[PDB]
Amino acid sequence: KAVSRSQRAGLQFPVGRIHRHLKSRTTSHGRVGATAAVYSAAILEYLTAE
DNA sequence: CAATATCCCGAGTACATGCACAGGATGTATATATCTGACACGTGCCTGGAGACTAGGGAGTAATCCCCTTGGCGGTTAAAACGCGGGGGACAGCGCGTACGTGCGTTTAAGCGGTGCTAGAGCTGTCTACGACCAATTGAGCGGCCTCGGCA
Repeated sequence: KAVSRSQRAGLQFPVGRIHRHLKSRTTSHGRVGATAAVYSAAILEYLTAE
């Protein structure tokens, strides 16, 4: 049974659709997995203010 | 006080939305990977501190009238409201582009070795530009000479 990384952060937003998005805006180099979990929850958190 | 207007409440009104569904593409999951760069280690520099002194500036004041500020000004239209015109609004279809799929083959990235371009070197080695001073010019205001208009 697969989990989802959204549940391990505790977030409603898609932590793995981000990551794949960031990996397309990246010079020629990679992106840490712990970036998607404070990339998200600093896009959610504008929702629930907007 | 009268009148035009905004506010408010209930009937009646399409479809919008939230949902359930099939299913597909991608997020996950595991194993592997090197290498980014974390971390650790000194190197050596400037950021900072700390003093003595002049001279530039800053702060202060004084005098004052410029400029702002105000009132009162006189003059003409945006607004008000109406009449009044045409124009923005709601349906029928064509086919052309856009998309999308196919197979189109151009070029880049990579790893190769060779080598010359550039960017840190100098006291380079000066000498443009940087003060320093002099000289010219114009303009403005103040005396001074000289015709004429209003008054004895």
